[PDB]
Amino acid sequence: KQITQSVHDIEGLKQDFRLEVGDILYRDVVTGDVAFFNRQPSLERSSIGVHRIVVLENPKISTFQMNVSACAWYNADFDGDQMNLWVPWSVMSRVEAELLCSVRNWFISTKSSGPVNGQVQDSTVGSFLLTRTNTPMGKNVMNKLHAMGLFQTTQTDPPCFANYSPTDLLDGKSVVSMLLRQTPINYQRAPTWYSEVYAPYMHYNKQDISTQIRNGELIEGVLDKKAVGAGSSGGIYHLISRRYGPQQALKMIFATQQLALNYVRNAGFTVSTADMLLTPEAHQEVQEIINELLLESEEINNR
Amino acid sequence: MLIPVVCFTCGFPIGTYAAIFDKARTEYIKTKMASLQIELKDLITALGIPMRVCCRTHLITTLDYRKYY
Amino acid sequence: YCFSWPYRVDMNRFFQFYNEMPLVKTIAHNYVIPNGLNTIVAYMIYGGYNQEDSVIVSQSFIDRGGFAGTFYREEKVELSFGKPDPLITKNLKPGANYEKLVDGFVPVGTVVKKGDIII
Amino acid sequence: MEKIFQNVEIKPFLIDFSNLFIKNAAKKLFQLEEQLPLVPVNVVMDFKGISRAAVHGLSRVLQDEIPNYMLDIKPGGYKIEDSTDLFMTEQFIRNRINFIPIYAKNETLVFALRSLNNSCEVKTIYSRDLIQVAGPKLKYPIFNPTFEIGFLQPGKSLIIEDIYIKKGIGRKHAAFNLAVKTHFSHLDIEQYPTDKKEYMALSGYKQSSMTSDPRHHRLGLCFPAVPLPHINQAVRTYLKNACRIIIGRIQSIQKIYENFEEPQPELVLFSMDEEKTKAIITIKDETHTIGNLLKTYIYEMIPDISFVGYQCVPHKQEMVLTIIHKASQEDLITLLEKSIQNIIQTFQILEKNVDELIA
Amino acid sequence: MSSRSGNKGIAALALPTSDMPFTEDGLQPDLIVNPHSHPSRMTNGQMIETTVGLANALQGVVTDGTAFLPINVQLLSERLAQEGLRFNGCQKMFNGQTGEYFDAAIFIGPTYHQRLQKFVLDDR
Ligand SMILES: [Mg+2]
Ligand SMILES: [Zn+2]
Repeated sequence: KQITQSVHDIEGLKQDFRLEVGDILYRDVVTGDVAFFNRQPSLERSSIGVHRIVVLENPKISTFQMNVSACAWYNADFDGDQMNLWVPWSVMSRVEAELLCSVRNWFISTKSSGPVNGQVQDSTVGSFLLTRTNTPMGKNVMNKLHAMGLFQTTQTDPPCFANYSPTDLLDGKSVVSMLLRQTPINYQRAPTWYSEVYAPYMHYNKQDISTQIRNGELIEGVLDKKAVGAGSSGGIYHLISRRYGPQQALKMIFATQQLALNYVRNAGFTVSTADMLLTPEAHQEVQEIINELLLESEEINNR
Repeated sequence: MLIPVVCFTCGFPIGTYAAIFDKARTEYIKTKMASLQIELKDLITALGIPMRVCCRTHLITTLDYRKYY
Repeated sequence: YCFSWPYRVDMNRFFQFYNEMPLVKTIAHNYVIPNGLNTIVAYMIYGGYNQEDSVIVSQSFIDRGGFAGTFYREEKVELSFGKPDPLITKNLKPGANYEKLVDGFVPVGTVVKKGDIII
Repeated sequence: MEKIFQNVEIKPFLIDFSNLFIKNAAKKLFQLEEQLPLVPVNVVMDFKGISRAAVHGLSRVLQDEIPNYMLDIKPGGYKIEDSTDLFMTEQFIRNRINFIPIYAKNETLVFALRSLNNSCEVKTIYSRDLIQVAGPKLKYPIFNPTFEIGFLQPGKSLIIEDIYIKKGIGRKHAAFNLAVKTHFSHLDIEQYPTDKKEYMALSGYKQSSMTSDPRHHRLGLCFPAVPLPHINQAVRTYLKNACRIIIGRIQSIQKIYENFEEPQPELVLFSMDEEKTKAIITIKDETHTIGNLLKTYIYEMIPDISFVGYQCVPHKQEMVLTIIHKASQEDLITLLEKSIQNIIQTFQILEKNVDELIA
Repeated sequence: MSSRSGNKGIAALALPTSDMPFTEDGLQPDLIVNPHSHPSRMTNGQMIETTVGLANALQGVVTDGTAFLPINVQLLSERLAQEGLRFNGCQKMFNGQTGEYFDAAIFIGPTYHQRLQKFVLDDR
């Protein structure tokens, strides 16, 4: 109360319900408040960023929760890392936090001028699975119900599927284009999937080895680390930032992340011990290669 | 400290047969003879516990505090 | 952590109720009591909640006692023991409960909170 | 006419006393020469002409969204005396007792545990030591007597006086979990032989789940403790209760729908621009069961829908269902009401078939 | 939480029983571990432990997996096949939230896990 110049606890207010104009109320943090999020050591300019608070009303949760794609700002992982969080309470510090220190300002690295954020891990491999031309089940198609279900969690305005029958089939490139059309960009680059070391073996699909986007329509190629990966200069999120703003890129990273995650929700992705196992014929081939290296070492000894 | 009342994973009540299983396993090991390498596949089946990876894992691996203390 | 845990008074010591022998044991477990559980684990992507070394856990597995246990803290103070009388007033701790005190101490079995006074 | 719920196999899990070691152990421990009063029963149900959303919703409800009973200790019921065992803490024993599966008609039963080890070695407390002092005397036991509640060191006691029957659902605490999953398959999708190296990395089904719409399902659920002489009645009651729980939740959502002419916090309607109306329904503490059912039946009722989808974010603890359709608010509400009526009819048919089949 | 291969992990999701994925036999995980946690750190001992423990649980045995003991992952996978499972430890699995099966068979099995005594209530 500024008339008394005194601070009063909320429990001791007998008839102080006259919260009069000019006095300062200290209220709880609500969803939508901005907070400074800091991981130490603070080495980068993005080691402190301002995030919009989402209050987790579950009393059993006591962790700071963040999107996995926001970890690139702090060089953080979830193996036990701790980060400091303070909510600006002053008006000047809150205006500053919103306008200046928001993490949309650190989407492009000051150090390298490239984008910092992008898809990581599941969203990188889930974007490839979504946008690949063929699956082991045949063509990489989904029906209208599953195409709609990919956009359930994007938190954006969902596209229109009214022109699709229930039995109509949609490609993963078609549903991706439904999202990228909101921020149309032009991209043409080879994917990380296509590489010359792998090329002599494996059948590379022609539709997969050249990623092309025209006005937000992905027409060929897969989306992987080259296009959607974090720190990929010239990727789709760097382009969205250049044309529409770093805040749009952050919203597009989240939306494409949801599409990739909702796709693997049906595709499934796993690793097995048999994934690392050579066939008995290939194990003999590897043994013969090493015997060649040992003989070459042995001849050097004889010299 | 004991075999759990239910399977930790699925909630099937393995503690219904925990005591019978412990005693019967001790006897069946004592006839056979590592001790842990003797197969309890048929012993667990007789108790009515199904071929569930989770239920048979927690049944045969849970440490009994009375055995160590 | 210590088979004499209830007799001992410990600080920051966690006693886990349930322990399992590993299904794939090693020679070390012949000499140290196995601590941990043979959890069923699926190596899979499930909604992106286990990324960057995170894990999705079964809530039922938590409720059923998996990795549950008791954490202990010791409060030792040295000298008289007794609940302060209202005559002290001024020197009393601000906002402290000062209740739940019998014979100068909190009774065994009482749930204490941040505002409570113990000993 | 067709029966949605087709044949069912009900097979209890029984102890095999043909095993010498099992018979000897049961005789030496509990003097048990026969089956326990309550046995786990594996129920394998076949469903035809029904969506996967309805069958999986039934499975989810029977797992952890059906009201269920468990034994809990009232505050102050764990008597701390000088002779209490120091290893059987209230937390450990309460966890043991909570997860004893009970089959209780009556909620007004209170049990007591009064165990004292006067002998020179460790005495194990069994579930038979839970003596009942409250309510009507149990003609049939509600739990098996073979559970190991704990063990007492020599000279130690354990008194637990207020062991009452608590009600709840399993998604709030797993002690209320009812059914465990033993099988789920679709009978109208062909399967590869997955022992082949070429197919061992795939699920087995010859249709991608992103395009398949299976209507013939096999659902196998195990119930942990039903009385041995009354297996079929218990299974019937479980299935009917699940169906009526689903119907009741759907009818709550039906009430929100019908009250649309008056503003409600849980239902928001817009007319966006192109004759499209956006309906957003938000129900707190609603799970994927109802959301999936609603999305599936709205989609089946409006195949040309602009968009239908739900999100159950693990935080915010709510179900948010968004319907966008090229129709007016009243016409959209009519279609949504008719889809809800379709859901209710499906589950009422399921309940009738449950009565018809198990009998 | 950590496994015996040193792969630490922070638990951030508690799903109910009905929300967890389950196999065609109803086996569901206690922990869901990202496959992306394997390839970089090369914790293949955890994979082999899961493979062996899948057959250990079905045979009702506990086996010695000490380091430098002879290892043949091909024979362990053949043992998995002999126990009635696939050559890999992968099973047909269904999404718990929707009931839809994953197109890929999911590698699921018993891996010994430990609770590291760093508690979030102590840290926060
Ligand atoms: Mg770290
Ligand atoms: Zn189990």
